[PDB]
Amino acid sequence: HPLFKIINHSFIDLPAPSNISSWWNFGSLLGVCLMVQIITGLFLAMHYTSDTMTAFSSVTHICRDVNYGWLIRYMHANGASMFFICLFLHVGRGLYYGSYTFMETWNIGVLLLFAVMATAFMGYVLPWGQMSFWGATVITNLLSAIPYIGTTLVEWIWGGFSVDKATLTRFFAFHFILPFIIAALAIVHLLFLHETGSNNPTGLNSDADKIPFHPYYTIKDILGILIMFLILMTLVLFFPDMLGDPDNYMPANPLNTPPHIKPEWYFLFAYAILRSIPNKLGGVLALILSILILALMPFLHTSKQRSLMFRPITQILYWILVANLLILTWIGGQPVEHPFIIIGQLASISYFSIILILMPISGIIEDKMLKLY
Amino acid sequence: HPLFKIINHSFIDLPAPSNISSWWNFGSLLGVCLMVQIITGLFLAMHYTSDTMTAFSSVTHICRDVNYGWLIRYMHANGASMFFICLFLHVGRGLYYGSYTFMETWNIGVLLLFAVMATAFMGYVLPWGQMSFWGATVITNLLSAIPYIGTTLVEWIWGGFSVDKATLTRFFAFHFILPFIIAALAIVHLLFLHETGSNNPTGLNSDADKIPFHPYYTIKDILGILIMFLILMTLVLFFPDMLGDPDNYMPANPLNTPPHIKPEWYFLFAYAILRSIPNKLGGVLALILSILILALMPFLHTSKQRSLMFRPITQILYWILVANLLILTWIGGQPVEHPFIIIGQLASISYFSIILILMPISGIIEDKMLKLY
Amino acid sequence: IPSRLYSLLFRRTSTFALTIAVGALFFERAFDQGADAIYEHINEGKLW
Amino acid sequence: DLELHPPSYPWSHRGLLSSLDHTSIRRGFQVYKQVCSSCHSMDYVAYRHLVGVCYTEEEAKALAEEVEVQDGPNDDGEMFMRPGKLSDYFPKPYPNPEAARAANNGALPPDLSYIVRARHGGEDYVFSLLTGYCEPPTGVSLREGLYFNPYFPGQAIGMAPPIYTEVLEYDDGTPATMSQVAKDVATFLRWASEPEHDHRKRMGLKMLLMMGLLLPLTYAMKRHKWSVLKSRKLAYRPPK
Amino acid sequence: MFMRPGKLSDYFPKPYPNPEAARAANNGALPPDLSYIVRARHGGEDYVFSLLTG
Amino acid sequence: LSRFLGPRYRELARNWIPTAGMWGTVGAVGLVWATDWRLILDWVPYING
Amino acid sequence: EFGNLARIRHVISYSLSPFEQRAFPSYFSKGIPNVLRRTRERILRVAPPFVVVYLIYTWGNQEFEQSKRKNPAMYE
Amino acid sequence: EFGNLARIRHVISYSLSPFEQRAFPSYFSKGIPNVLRRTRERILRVAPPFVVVYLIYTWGNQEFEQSKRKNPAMYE
Amino acid sequence: KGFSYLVTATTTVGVAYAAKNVVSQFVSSMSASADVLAMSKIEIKLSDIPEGKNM
Amino acid sequence: GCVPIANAGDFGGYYCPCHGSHYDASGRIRKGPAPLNLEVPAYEFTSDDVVVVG
Ligand code: HEC
Ligand code: HEM
Ligand code: HEM
Ligand code: HEM
Ligand code: HEM
Repeated sequence: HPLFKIINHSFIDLPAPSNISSWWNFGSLLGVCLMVQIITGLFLAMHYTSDTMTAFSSVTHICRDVNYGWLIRYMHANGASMFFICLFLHVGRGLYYGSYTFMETWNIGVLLLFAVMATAFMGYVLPWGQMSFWGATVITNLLSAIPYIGTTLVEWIWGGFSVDKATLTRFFAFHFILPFIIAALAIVHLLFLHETGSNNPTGLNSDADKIPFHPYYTIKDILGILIMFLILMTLVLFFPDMLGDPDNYMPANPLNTPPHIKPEWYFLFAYAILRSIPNKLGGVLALILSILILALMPFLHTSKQRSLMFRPITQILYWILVANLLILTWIGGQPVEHPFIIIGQLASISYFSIILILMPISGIIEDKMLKLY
Repeated sequence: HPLFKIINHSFIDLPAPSNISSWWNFGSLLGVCLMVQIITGLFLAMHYTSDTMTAFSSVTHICRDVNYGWLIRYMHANGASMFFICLFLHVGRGLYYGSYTFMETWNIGVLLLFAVMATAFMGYVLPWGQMSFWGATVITNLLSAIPYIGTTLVEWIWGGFSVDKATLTRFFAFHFILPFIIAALAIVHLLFLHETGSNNPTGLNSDADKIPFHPYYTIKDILGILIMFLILMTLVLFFPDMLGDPDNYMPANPLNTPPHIKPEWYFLFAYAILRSIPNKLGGVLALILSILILALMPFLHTSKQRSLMFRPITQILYWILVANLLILTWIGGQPVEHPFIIIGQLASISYFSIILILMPISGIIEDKMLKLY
Repeated sequence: IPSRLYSLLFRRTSTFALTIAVGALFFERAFDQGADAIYEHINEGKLW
Repeated sequence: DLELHPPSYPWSHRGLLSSLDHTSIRRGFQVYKQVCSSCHSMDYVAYRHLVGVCYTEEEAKALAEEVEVQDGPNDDGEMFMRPGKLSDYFPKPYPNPEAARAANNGALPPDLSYIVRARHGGEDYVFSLLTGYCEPPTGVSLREGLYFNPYFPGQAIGMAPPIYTEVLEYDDGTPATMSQVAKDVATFLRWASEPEHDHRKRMGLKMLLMMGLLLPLTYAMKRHKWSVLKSRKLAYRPPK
Repeated sequence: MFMRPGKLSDYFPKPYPNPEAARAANNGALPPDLSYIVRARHGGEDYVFSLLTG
Repeated sequence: LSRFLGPRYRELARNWIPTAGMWGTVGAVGLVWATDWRLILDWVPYING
Repeated sequence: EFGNLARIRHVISYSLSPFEQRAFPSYFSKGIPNVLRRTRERILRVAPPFVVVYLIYTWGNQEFEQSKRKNPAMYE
Repeated sequence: EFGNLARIRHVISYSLSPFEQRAFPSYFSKGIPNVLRRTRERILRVAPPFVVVYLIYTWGNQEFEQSKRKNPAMYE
Repeated sequence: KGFSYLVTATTTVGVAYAAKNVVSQFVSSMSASADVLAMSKIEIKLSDIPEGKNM
Repeated sequence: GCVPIANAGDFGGYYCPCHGSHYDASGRIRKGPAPLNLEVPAYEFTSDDVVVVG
């Protein structure tokens, strides 16, 4: 079969670097998580109803009357959380080891990241709890920030004056359809990469030392799949609500507003940035840039070494970047009051200044230290 | 460019035979119809609710309150009908011109045909009319025919003792998810064809006369798309219900059975066969074989000429096969009474005897006439 | 004749697009108007 | 099954590019409101739909404020009633299916919203049924609550002649003959089952015109780009 | 309508037919669904105990 | 960028300018038409309505 | 791909530019004769199966009607 | 693909069969030393940012509390 | 050339006009349906609220 | 777009628990990040007991 050739060309006889660490497992984990989500999502779709009268009732019917329906629902929720954990570690691997010089692969990646964030947002709107409804209104309102066509766009998406059944049903359709586009974009992601091959943690040309993938990085991916399944099932079967919000277990009340409105934890870094900028529009833009700054990343590489294995100053700047990303994740959680706000404002300033300014200047200094510049 | 390379090899420069007629347009039309269905289906999914209390109400709300929602709904229904018209003509082209010798392409095709029939069946169940409910029970009951595990399988699919909300919701999920699998299988279909290239109506090796596809078979596909859109919009905007069942405009009453129950125009040939065989199981099997006999078709080619352009006796047998396929389509419509039954029984006997017995014997005779055998 | 046209708005692709877009912008006005005249007249006395 | 097949009537909404007579839809809505609404329901039709069909906004409201409707829960939680609103749907003539069954001697008057679409050859059927309560012939006998309507399946419809000549007076004054009333209510029910009939046909005209322009042309572009080959003149000149 | 003895398939009976009756009977306050109260209240099990005993 | 601060580079652009404007024009007209922007279309005498 | 598709020899191939040739040369001039030429080479293979489908369809309909029709002699 | 990846010369490469060698040769024997070797080459680059994240987090919490704590001087 | 291209330009406008129309209805579908749009005239009882209260 | 909470805040009008916008009784944004005052629908004072708000 000709297909077997393609089957081999990408998974069996693919020449892979021999020295790639466990971080290179994570992308394969993401693919597995995608399938897992799709499979669990399909088994949520055989009982979920996208009607505002019956959505919460259908979710409770899944949890209480369908055989092992609670298992599939909490596997879906904690698999979305595991998807974002593996996504953040995949992006951090790409930033640390200089893998953004594969520019087409990086750009297809940031498109995939935008699609995954939109899918998770509409999926969190889908159970029609208290938290889902107020969360949706909030981000949909984000669009209204647009200078001229904002109002129309918001109303379009909502499908009416305010989020209501009109939204829920179209959000069900879009949340259903986008992971298949994510799968196609992931196929394009894999193609744009095999043309160049994977990178190694030393950042050097690994053409002298490449091994097959079937017996060496397959059993490694199987072991990583097993460990990720261990963490996912100890998240589902032992602490099923440590990452979710309790207020999502109340029905959606348009009359009652919650005292504190959050998205789910992986949106927090962005949430912090948005809150930080005083101007609404500014917040929206910065928020977008927060994700987009990554795409901009391959044009900021000013070093003659691809990876950060031999670059200690930029390693320090990278770990400071991970540090204030964790700080922005914490701030988002904190309410609006001193001094959480100032930290948020600084943390955002430090985030954009480290990515935009400090790393290329540090790379120039590191090239000067090796008598290269 | 590794993404554009595909198109150049596949859509822009692919070496195509210069003499392929308008019948070779039809498969491209099928792909367009698939997208059209997906697009219209997505815009039905933003307002449809898969609840037995609200499914008919949501369909009427689409037709009456959504702006141009009647247009998208009747475009979806008549596009399913156009899909089956183009599918039948595509299969007839493959049977007539000896294209089944591309065996992998043919087998991926018959898999696609099974998937499209299942998708259309569950989609017709989806509006939850009188005709949809009694039609579903009927075919789901078909499964019960299975000798030992039949009852369980039926109950599984139904998700309960009898089709009810449990079914509707899982049928919505499956009808949503299968056209993307159809798109992936179509990529594998075109893939296995790229490895071989298309056939020509003379059935000869067209390697001496091949032309590009961009300027020659693209504008031809655009013209075929325009003609197919003309027929689809004159089906939607002028005779919308001509291809429907009036009894589907009544709500589903589990208590009563619409007297004139009948499968849609495209399932009729099969319906006839099923009704013809006295034994329930026999009917189910024959029914399946009806579609599967095609897959079996590449092993029945006993001629030294690929196409039927130079084979008049097998041309006569082919048009007799098209004739009694039309007869089986008519019989399915007719009720159970003399003499519709006998015709059905003969027509099925003649269908299986022409495909299984008469065409290879005729090909042997035709080879004997040219002093080849 | 068309020659003058061709050399002016149909030979340079950019201008080709310009003529297309501009024409389309107005075509809708004309088509809708003309078409409506036809439809309404066919059903005159039944509308509203 | 064995059933009389209603003939084809020369309606106006049949014309390929012909819209529904809207005065007939207005008269048929009056026929439904005064006669058919006592037993049949119109669950998917609301007053707002009429606006722009045969009635104005104010008029429609007039119509709406001419009926009573329940209004969810009071602040006290006690369900109350209110003047009909342009957003209100048509009132139920029977709170529950059972009520209708009971009142109509076991017969469930089907919702006449999609009756024309749900009945084979509906427009004709409707007209025929409403105008087909002929006397049962010898050999057939029907029980109480049944009527020999050749067209009705089983020729035994629970509904009695619902249209006696001059059953209701048309506000327009057009003589209210049984037929004039059956034709009006068949047009209206038709409209009900397809409020977009008119809008669609407009698009149809437009589509044809466009295809009538684009189709011919696309053909000229194809025949340009395929002329090159279609004029190719092959020739084999072996070394010889 | 008619009232019958509950069945193993019957859900737990409503205290009020609609939430506005709950507002009228509870001085403007709405007693929430206690089905998921523990899940819906931060640190529910504790909260519940505390509130009932606080 | 060093290479793009060039004399011929400038000449090329100048030669390319007119075409570029044309394309923006097409898009602008396109956007006005596609969006049925009436603010702009209200100016056009016939297009009005 | 192109270049490695096949091996031909000494087959010269002349052609003309699209804009240089009439778009519809003798379209109805020879088109009609050809279409008619075509129909007469395929009509005997195609048409008689559909003719006997029409006869069987009518027959079935009529026969069915007669089947349904009542025999007065039946009751006596 | 393999065969056309790179050009090396005179680099001999010896190896052993999996079943012929111990599965975990000196796993904890040298593993521990190595893991420790590793941690001491990277701890000064990694840890102090997260240390000052911990200090900022605690500080924020305590500061916030003090902020919330009523001003005794106020309201008196 | 002007004859052949004028046909290409003619066709384009036509397609362009249909394409905007098709895309327009679709886009419009997601806009508010008739049901919601028909929302107005909320009635409020002044007696309901006394000074220093919102409803 | 959250709901301002009436009878709370530092301006005796409103407060939005989402980001700390304080609206005065007039519904005018006085403190916080809310861009503009709350909207006043075009109501109708038919009576001192009846007001038709849009
Ligand atoms: C106004 C003149 C009309 C029209 C156009 C129709 N009806 Fe009635 N109807 C009533 C009842 C009890 C039934 C059911 C009887 C049974 O099922 O045995 C019906 C039924 C119909 C139908 C459906 C016919 C079918 O084949 O299902 C149709 C198309 C129909 N009607 C038309 C009761 C009443 C009334 C109370 C006495 C009156 C008034 C009407 N109907 C009025 C009309
Ligand atoms: C095509 C495959 C998918 C289908 C059919 C699907 C279907 C569904 C359905 C029906 C629900 C509602 C049931 C529920 O409340 O859990 C849901 C919820 C959800 N989905 Fe998906 N989904 C799919 C893929 C994904 C993917 C890839 C993600 C991750 C980006 C995702 C994220 C979510 C989230 C976050 C929820 C909300 C879970 C919650 O109630 O807390 N889904 N999905
Ligand atoms: C939808 C989720 C994603 C999936 C399924 C996915 C899949 C994969 C796979 C299978 C690999 C090869 C194995 C590996 O090196 O880990 C890979 C590598 C890579 N991905 Fe992704 N990816 C995803 C998201 C992203 C994102 C968001 C980015 C951009 C930040 C990205 C950028 C990369 C890069 C740069 C590599 C090369 C790794 C290297 O050579 O260092 N991926 N991805
Ligand atoms: C992923 C894309 C698709 C989606 C989201 C989708 C969604 C829907 C929805 C919501 C309905 C119910 C609305 C209605 O009654 O028309 C429906 C009906 C239907 N769909 Fe699809 N569909 C999709 C693709 C397809 C395809 C590819 C086919 C053809 C095989 C198809 C065939 C049908 C049919 C026959 C109906 C019944 C139409 C009727 O009521 O008469 N759908 N679809
Ligand atoms: C899901 C619907 C289908 C789609 C979208 C599809 C798509 C296509 C496309 C794009 C082509 C190439 C263009 C052409 O030659 O017409 C093609 C060719 C072909 N398809 Fe399909 N196809 C479908 C169904 C089938 C089925 C059911 C069969 C099997 C009976 C089949 C067998 C073939 C064969 C044999 C060819 C080669 C044509 C030749 O060289 O003569 N296809 N198909």
